[PDB]
Amino acid sequence: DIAGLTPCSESKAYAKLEKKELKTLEKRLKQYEADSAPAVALKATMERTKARFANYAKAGLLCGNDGLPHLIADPGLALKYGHAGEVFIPTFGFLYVAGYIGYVGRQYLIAVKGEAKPTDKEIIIDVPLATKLAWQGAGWPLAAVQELQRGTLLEKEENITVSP
Amino acid sequence: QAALYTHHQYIAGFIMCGAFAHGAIFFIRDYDPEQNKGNVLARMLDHKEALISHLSWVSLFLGFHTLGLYVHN
Amino acid sequence: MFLISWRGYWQELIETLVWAHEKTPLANLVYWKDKPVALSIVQARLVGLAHFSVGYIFTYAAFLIASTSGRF
Amino acid sequence: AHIVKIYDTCIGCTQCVRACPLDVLEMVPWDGCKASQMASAPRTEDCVGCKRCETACPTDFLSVRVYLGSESTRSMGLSY
Amino acid sequence: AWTVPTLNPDTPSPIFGGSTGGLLRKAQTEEFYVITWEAKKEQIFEMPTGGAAIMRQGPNLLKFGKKEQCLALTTQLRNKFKLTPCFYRVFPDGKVQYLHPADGVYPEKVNAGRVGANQNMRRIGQNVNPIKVKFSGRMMSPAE
Amino acid sequence: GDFLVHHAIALGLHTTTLILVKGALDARGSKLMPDKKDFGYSFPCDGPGRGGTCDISAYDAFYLAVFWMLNTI
Amino acid sequence: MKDFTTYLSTAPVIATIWFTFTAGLLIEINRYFPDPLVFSF
Amino acid sequence: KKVKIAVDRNPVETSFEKWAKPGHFSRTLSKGPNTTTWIWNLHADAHDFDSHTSDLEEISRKVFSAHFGQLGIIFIWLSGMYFHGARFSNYEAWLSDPTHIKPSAQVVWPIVGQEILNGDVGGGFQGIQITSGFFQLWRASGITSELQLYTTAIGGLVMAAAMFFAGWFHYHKAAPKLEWFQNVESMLNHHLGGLLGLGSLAWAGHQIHVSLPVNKLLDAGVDPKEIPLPHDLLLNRAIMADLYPSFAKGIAPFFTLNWSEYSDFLTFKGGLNPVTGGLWLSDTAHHHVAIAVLFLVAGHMYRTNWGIGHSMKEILEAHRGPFTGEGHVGLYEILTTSWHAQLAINLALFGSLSIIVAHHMYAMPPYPYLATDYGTQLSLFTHHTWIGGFCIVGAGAHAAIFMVRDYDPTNNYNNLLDRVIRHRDAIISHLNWVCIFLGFHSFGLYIHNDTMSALGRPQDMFSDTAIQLQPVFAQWIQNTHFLAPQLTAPNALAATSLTWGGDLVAVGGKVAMMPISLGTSDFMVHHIHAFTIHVTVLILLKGVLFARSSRLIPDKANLGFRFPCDGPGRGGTCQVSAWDHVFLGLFWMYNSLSIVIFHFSWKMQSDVWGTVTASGVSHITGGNFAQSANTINGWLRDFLWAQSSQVIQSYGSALSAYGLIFLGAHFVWAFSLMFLFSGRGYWQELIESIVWAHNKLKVAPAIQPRALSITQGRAVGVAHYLLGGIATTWSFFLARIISVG
Ligand code: CLA
Ligand code: CLA
Ligand code: CLA
Ligand code: CLA
Ligand SMILES: CC1=C(/C=C/C(C)=C/C=C/C(C)=C/C=C/C=C(C)/C=C/C=C(C)/C=C/C2=C(C)CCCC2(C)C)C(C)(C)CCC1
Ligand SMILES: CC1=C(/C=C/C(C)=C\C=C\C(C)=C\C=C\C=C(C)/C=C/C=C(C)/C=C/C2=C(C)CCCC2(C)C)C(C)(C)CCC1
Ligand SMILES: CC1=C(C/C=C(\C)CCC[C@H](C)CCC[C@H](C)CCCC(C)C)C(=O)c2ccccc2C1=O
Ligand code: SF4
Ligand code: SF4
Repeated sequence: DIAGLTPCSESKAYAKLEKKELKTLEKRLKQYEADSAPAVALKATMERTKARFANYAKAGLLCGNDGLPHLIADPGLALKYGHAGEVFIPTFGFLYVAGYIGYVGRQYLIAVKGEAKPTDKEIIIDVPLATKLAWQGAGWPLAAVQELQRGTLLEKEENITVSP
Repeated sequence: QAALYTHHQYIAGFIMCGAFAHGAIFFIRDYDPEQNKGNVLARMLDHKEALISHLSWVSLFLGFHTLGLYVHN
Repeated sequence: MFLISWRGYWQELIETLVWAHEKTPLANLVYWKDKPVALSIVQARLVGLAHFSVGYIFTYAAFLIASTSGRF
Repeated sequence: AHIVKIYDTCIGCTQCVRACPLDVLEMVPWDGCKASQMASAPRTEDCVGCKRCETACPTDFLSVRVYLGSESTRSMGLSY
Repeated sequence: AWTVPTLNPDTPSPIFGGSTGGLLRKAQTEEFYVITWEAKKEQIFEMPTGGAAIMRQGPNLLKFGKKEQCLALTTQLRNKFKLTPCFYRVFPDGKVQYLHPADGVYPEKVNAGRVGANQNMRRIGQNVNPIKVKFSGRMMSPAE
Repeated sequence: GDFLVHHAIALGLHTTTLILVKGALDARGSKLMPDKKDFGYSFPCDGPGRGGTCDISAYDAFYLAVFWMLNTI
Repeated sequence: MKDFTTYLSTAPVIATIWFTFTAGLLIEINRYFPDPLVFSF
Repeated sequence: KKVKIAVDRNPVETSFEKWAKPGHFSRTLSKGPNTTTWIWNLHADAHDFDSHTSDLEEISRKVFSAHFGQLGIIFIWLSGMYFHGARFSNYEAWLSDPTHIKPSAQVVWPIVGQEILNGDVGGGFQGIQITSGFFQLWRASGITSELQLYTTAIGGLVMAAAMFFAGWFHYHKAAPKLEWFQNVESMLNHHLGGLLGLGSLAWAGHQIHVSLPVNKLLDAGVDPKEIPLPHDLLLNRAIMADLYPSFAKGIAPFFTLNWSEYSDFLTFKGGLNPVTGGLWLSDTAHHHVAIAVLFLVAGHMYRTNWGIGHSMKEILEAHRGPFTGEGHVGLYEILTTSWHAQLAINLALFGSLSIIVAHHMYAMPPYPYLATDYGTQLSLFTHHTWIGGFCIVGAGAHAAIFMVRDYDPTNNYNNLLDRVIRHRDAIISHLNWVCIFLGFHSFGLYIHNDTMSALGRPQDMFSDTAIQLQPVFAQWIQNTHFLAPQLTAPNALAATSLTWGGDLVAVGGKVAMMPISLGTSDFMVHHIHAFTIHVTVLILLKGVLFARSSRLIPDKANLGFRFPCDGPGRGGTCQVSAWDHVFLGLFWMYNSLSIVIFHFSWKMQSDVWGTVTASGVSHITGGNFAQSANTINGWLRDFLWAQSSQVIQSYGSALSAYGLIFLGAHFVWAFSLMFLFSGRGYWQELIESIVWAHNKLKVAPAIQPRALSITQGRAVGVAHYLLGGIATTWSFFLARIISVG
């Protein structure tokens, strides 16, 4: 109960929706022989379904009046009430990989600018240079702040403009 | 209530796009750089690429993640 | 039609219509004062945007008024 | 009629005249480039404004420049 | 040597069965444009109005409604056939006007004596702002 | 749903201002057409040259913003 | 086969190998770790 | 020998060295990128072989081996459909009950919840219900086991490898010379004789010896593992004489010309098999026998190496009259020296074939248990009409490519083509008139019915209970084709289809086919079709005839087939090329064929399809086509709104992917309107403003970002428009008809 909400292990619409999905799977299962190949896949779907409900109720997700889990996207209401794995932990688990790709592509461009003709190594990617920059880009925030402290991250007004 | 809200919201949308339309007519017909040496109206054109690129970033982020969460649901 | 089709298809169509009018018997008597050309490029934009906006507003106005005042 | 002006960035490579579908343009003696020649627009009454001249100009920020003006029966390109 | 040739309609037309792309009432009321060329041999050329005609040996005369049709015909006669055509301008009151090679020399070659109209002795980035040309009577470009 | 649609509204507002601010600031010129102020506010194009210049004017950037405006409203 | 390895290093071939790699990594993850809505432990 | 094999040994060395160099085919693209337009020109100019080189021999070699590439891909595709029919299907179950078991041949992997798409298709099986009709083909061929499907899938892989090896051989190792390809008389004799004639003779052999006895034992009612295998039907004449008692006489009635004794298994029944709702396979057997004899006669027409036969140049140059000048002179030399002129005619007649196939496979359903599978019927009609309409627009495109590139005024003086160019204004003006006439007198009838139904005046409408517009001519043709077994085809036991009149064939409680009444709404929709087909002809033929010149641009052929414009001048010249005309004709082919497939999907659901109880048969939509398709609001309510009520609530079921694509193709379609409405000079300046941001953070690419080309953005817009509209209608149709059909 952060903003009119309720834990999903407490709310009854969540359990009613679990029983609704298991009821649809059960009346779907009632047509087949108990050991046939469709019935095995239907019971495996039931097992994945029940494991999904158990692990959404276990992590302390907040349900609403609809019986559906919600995501508190504010630190200080996620850190204080234990919901940092909703948004606040994957908002850095994403940005590590985002700045990773943005650093690997940056360094692949800068390490191919100073050649004979760079464009041929942009349609035909130099794979050993690409995999070297793929592995050694693991510490990208480190190298990014060390590049920002120089001023070698930005370029000055050598850039191309029109008519200011 | 539905008619009045939708009425004044489309009136406001057309008037707000025409605000920028006549703001674009200003820079062609009325703007003088030698009369506007260094003011806010010239610094606006000076970093116009930063303005358009940051609006492009905000729009591209909002569309990527709004459409992504809707298609996900 | 004003948005996807652009002017130059239509000028080539209007030239064949000018041919058909200026070679038809007894319609040669009737002649224009303004030479028929297709709508210009900026004009094609404005006409397509005008029909787009008028159809947009009339569709949603009919839907809004009927959808609210039908059940209420 | 359309406004066809040229500018002194002309290198005299006479490509606008060959690109012109209406003989608006022609090459005039001049002493501002190596080719000793510059274009001219004496016949802008016949111009339609199709801008083939400034698809063919090699100089960065084109030396020929067509400004779409009033439209007569020759500027609209009419056989009728 | 060369001084402004004249025209007679006595010169034949190339053999052409007639298309629907020919002249209109603009030819009879406003103007129509005639083209002449001397051909060396009888050969087939594409009409700018659609269709193929065969030109005959000697002088030819063919009439169009646009200057672009006549200059397109000169463009394919000078390139594919290496001929030297010239087209004129005929008004319905019989007044004829020499239009193509004014000085005899084709316009992509310097004749040393034609005058440079519509030239700006300045760079195109050095145009004034439109605020400086405002209220010039009519609406006006900064290139003037 | 109101989270998602307020971010849809923010997408629409930022994209409509992207089109309108880009039309107002590039109204005087761009790298594709450095003398756009010489042609005025409303003009078709600058021809097929330089890659093609369909919808290059500031009028034609108001124009594309009316669609995103009607979308937003 | 040096020319074959330069063909293998072109843009669409690297694109269709790397996208199958990053597809069939996330697909094996969502097989062995079903339904990750929230960062658990 | 004038007609002889003539090749060149080892013309092109097989090496991966040119795979390393993209753009090797083009003189301009071989220098590499400097600009992102390069990589779109790489894929756009990839198969335009006529612009790579000028040697017609090299062009013909490239297009002859590219056809082996397409054939290898089709054999991979067919072999995959046989393999997915073998290993992932309920076809074994479907053969025992082909009325309550849905045909399924695609199973998904249970990962992200997509295993809900493995629906309960029946027969102890879960998968996606297919609608491509392969199971009805396989029953009509006499398959009866997934072993035969697996082995013909292996044969399809072998034949795909044969096709790929063949293209490699006939391009790299032993490639044919130019005057090999120019033997069109030999190509027509071999294709009418060997492809069409011997192929239908061979399918006649398979139908006589394999599919007639197997399907007769199926229709009598025998388990498929109890049926003799077809090699036991070849070897044992006693089983075939038990099934058809004239196999005891052998091939003696064929050579004594006592062919009437073969009337046990070559029939002229007509109508439908009432056991299964398909055509009689004895009737299709005699069909392919007669087709085989006809095309083997037709393939001995043209002169190749002996003095007998016709030569097509002498056929063309003889057919000339007083009205048409020199007649067909010169058409042989342009249909032998131009591949685009061939591809125009072939795409035209082949896309007409697809539509004739689509109309001839609903009314005369040729497969067992095809007609009561309503989903297969709807998807086959829709599929083949779309393939036909695309091929007709490609005909209109490649005719104009011939006009721009390969047309020569020297070879064409006062023939048919020159005289058509010289009255193109009359052609396009009269077609403009008839399009405007058809538009008013077809769509204004719908606007009139809208207005009268809205103004409270239903008596003043155009309907059956109002001002009637009866299709007297089509009704008269229906009467004559229903009375054709009386005196104009006296050896027909029934009419050639059930649409002409009579009773209904009912299979499994569902109507296979019943007679189709043609009323006022049928009149109005057939004139909507005539209108939209004439407008598509107007646009495509205006692009062909004005491909080289017009009064607007007299030198359009120097600008090319695919050019954006000739600038803003002379009023504006946007979209003046022939490419832009086939661009605009693609929208009208979409417009026409969407109404064609809507008229099918609502005429069949209203007046043909539905369950029968032998108690006054109740159709699917209750019989509201003639009663409610008078108005645009009737097509809105009772067709789009009413029948979208199964694609919109398909979530949480096996049809839910159709619920997703119906949204997604609503996306892509509207996404196309970003490309169709906007223009390049916007996006190039937006790319400048973000190239600045990539310059500021040192991440500007060396291949410089450009906006899409004008005729590229038009191509992207029309491609996304067609995809998003056709896939919307795809998902709508299939989610409707799998559920309620
Ligand atoms: C206080 C309000 C106001 C004022 C005084 C002006 C004044 C001006 N504007 Mg501006 N403008 C405004 C609001 C305003 N605008 C708004 C709100 C918008 C956004 C829609 C615009 C968008 C705009 C553009 C894009 C342009 C102008 C231009 C102009 C100038 C010329 C006017 C003109 O072309 O008239 C003539 C106007 C018309 C003939 C209007 C066309 C008809 C429209 C499309 C309505 C059609 C709807 C239809 C009738 C509905 C019927 C339905 C049917 C079924 C019954 C003038 C200085 C132009 C300019 O300066 O040129 C350089 C120019 O290019 N304005
Ligand atoms: C449904 C139609 C539609 C859609 C989706 C868009 C989308 C967009 N427009 Mg708009 N636009 C439209 C119609 C549409 N427009 C119309 C009708 C017009 C009038 C011509 C315009 C005029 C217009 C202008 C003038 C501008 C935009 C801009 C934008 C962008 C805004 C940034 C954003 O939201 O990025 C989010 C991206 C998306 C929502 C689409 C991406 C879809 C997915 C995520 C991509 C990947 C899917 C998948 C992997 C691909 C597989 C393909 C294949 C392999 C099978 C975005 C690309 C602006 C822009 O460029 O901003 C930078 C801009 O300046 N548009
Ligand atoms: C009776 C002989 C015969 C037969 C059956 C064919 C059959 C075919 N020809 Mg063809 N052709 C022939 C003689 C023959 N040709 C002659 C004599 C010439 C020279 C004048 C040509 C010149 C020619 C050209 C230029 C082209 C064709 C093409 C085609 C294919 C059309 C596509 C189709 O319907 O796929 C139907 C598919 C099948 C029938 C699958 C069965 C495949 C069989 C086994 C191969 C075809 C029979 C083959 C000719 C026998 C030779 C065996 C080989 C070992 C020598 C088709 C396979 C086109 C094509 O697609 O090329 C690949 C094409 O571009 N033909
Ligand atoms: C619903 C949208 C719509 C409509 C009505 C039209 C209408 C038309 N298109 Mg068109 N088009 C459209 C969308 C549309 N288009 C789109 C989206 C594209 C994009 C690719 C095109 C591309 C296109 C091309 C490329 C061509 C056409 C052509 C035509 C004309 C053929 C029909 C005709 O003459 O019949 C008569 C007119 C109608 C059926 C329109 C409705 C009139 C109703 C029935 C009655 C009249 C109203 C009544 C008198 C009341 C008047 C009230 C008073 C106050 C004025 C017509 C002007 C063709 C053409 O002009 O040549 C013939 C042509 O070549 N269009
Ligand atoms: C929190 C709050 C508050 C506050 C509020 C505020 C502060 C607001 C503000 C707001 C704002 C602050 C707004 C603004 C807006 C703006 C706008 C809307 C603008 C626009 C612009 C434009 C449109 C432009 C135009 C132009 C151009 C284009 C360029 C140049 C020229 C011109 C200028 C014309 C209070 C406490 C009171 C209360 C409670 C709540
Ligand atoms: C994951 C991802 C994402 C997202 C994405 C999205 C958002 C998408 C969407 C999309 C949409 C929003 C829509 C779509 C749609 C699609 C479609 C729609 C497709 C289609 C295809 C096809 C292939 C088709 C086919 C067909 C049919 C079915 C019909 C007719 C026939 C044919 C064959 C043509 C992100 C960015 C986050 C990141 C990266 C990745
Ligand atoms: C949006 C739009 C553009 C902009 C579209 C740009 C130019 C292309 C869109 C991006 C393409 C898809 C390239 C992005 C993918 C690259 C290949 C990089 C791939 C990186 C990884 C995914 C491998 C136009 O250029 C245009 C031109 C004419 C009329 C309308 C429009 C138009 O509407
Ligand atoms: S403009 Fe370009 S082409 Fe015309 S003259 Fe100057 S340089 Fe030669
Ligand atoms: S194509 Fe570009 S340039 Fe040519 S006319 Fe259309 S808009 Fe103007």
